[PDB]
Amino acid sequence: TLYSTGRPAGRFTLRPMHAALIGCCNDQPVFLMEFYKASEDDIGKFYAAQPGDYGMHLLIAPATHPVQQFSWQVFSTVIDFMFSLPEVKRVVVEPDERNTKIHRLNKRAGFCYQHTIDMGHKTAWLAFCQRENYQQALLKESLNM
Amino acid sequence: NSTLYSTGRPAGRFTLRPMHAALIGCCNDQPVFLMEFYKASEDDIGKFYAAQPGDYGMHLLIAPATHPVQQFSWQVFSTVIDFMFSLPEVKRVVVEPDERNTKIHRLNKRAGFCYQHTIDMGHKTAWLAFCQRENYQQALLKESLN
Repeated sequence: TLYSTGRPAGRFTLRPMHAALIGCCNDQPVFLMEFYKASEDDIGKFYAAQPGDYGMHLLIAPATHPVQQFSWQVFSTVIDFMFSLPEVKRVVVEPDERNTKIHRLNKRAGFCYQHTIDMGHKTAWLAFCQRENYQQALLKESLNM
Repeated sequence: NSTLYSTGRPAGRFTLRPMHAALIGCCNDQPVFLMEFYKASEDDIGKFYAAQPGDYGMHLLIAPATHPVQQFSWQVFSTVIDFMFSLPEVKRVVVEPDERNTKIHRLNKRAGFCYQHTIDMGHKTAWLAFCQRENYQQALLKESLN
């Protein structure tokens, strides 16, 4: 197990299925995360991918036990992990423009949306996050407004 | 089906089912606490004050934390109180904590319990303390703010 932290729902951890990580709450698996370097992935074809650019895909299993704010706790765990690695300079994501739930999460974490791209299988938004705006969003979250 | 009460909290879905005088408490279908639930008039406590019609008390025991979860005691405690106040026969909650049990006193106070006086019950020195809906509801408003 690579990483752990505490949230309201319980203790979140990450263990390798490094490029595909299983995520658990209280030792129960509840999400999959794919973790890639931007340079070597499809997304690297649509912009000038830099050294330090990493992306992620995230899948959250359906909720038998429906727990408030669970998506935000997963998402923020994932980002906190990526930013715990000093080689990760910037997080790049390519959410499908229709996937409204992931855009809410992205924006809450300080992601900046650049422009849409057509990747053939989907139209995506290209969006970035660095530590500065992420840490500021964490401060927003702790101020409870 | 055997569930008498359920409510949602940050840690998950909380439920109560019979083990009604002994109830088991679960979070996301995992048992995590025992509550004994008695009418004050008929209990050892009734011998130390003028127990009224409407007076109910209880005892709460919380299992060891396999996974420690933020604010869990308060979510359990508060579920227990919300449950007691969901019963229209319960006019007043009466508690008799040991004067040394500092953890339960924080919980009681945070839910708007008013401490009356100490009582030597033989096996312990306890505080007698009451809660009615008015001050509990106000404590719930406090929690929902910050």
